[PDB]
Amino acid sequence: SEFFPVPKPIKLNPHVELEVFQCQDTIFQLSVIAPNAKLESHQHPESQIGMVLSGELELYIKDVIKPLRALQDIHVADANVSHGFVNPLSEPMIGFDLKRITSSLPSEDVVLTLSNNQDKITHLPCQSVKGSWFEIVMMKIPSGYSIPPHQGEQEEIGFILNGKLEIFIENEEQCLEYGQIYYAPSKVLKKGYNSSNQDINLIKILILEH
Ligand SMILES: O=C(O)C(=O)Cc1ccc(O)cc1
Ligand SMILES: [Fe+2]
Repeated sequence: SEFFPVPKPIKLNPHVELEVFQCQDTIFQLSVIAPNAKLESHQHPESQIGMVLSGELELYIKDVIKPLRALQDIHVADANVSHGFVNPLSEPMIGFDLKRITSSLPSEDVVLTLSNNQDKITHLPCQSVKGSWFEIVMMKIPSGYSIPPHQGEQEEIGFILNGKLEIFIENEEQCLEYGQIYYAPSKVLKKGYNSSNQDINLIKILILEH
C-alpha cells in the first residue's frame, strides 16, 4: 500500500542486491553489498543519502575516501556528484539509501554523524542529524511504549531493526519488522505501539522539502 509499500527485489550487478520501495517522489532501498565488493563510481540526478546498518563501507567521493560506520555515519551525495564504494570487509554490508530529486541548497558535508538528542514528539532520547534536505533520527522505543498520535508537516519514512512494532497511518494499521517500512505523507495521522517485551530500535527519515 502507499503507507506500507511492498518492495521490488533487484540485483544491480553481481555485488549489489536491493529491496526498492517507492515513497511518492522518494525511493527508499535496503541494500546488501557482497563481501569485498568494489562499486564503480556513478552519478545520477537524484540526490542520495544512506547509512550502513551492519558491516562497514568506504565512500569514494570528491577525490577522498571516507569510512562509514554501522548505525553512525550517513553518506551524502548531492545531485550528479560522482560517488562509489568499497566494502572493506569479508562480511556483507547491509545498508539503506534514499534517493530524491531535491530542490534544496547544497550539502556542506559528504559524511554526517548521528549525535545524542531528544525526539520532539515523544521526548525520548535519540541520536540524530540534520542535513540539507533531510533529518535522520534513530531511537529506542521502550517495551510497552505508545508513540502518541501526531500529524507531521514533513514526509516521514521509517523502519525498525529488531522486534515487532504496531504502526497506524491515517486509516491503516500493520505490524512492522525489519525488512518492511512505513511511509507517512505530509499531514497524515500516525501513531505506534511497542507491544513486545523488548526495546525496539527505530530509524526514521524526515524529508525536509516538498
Ligand atoms: O544505488 C545507488 O545509487 C548507489 O549509490 C549504490 C551504488 C553505487 C555505485 C554502483 O556502481 C552501484 C551501486
Ligand atoms: Fe548512487
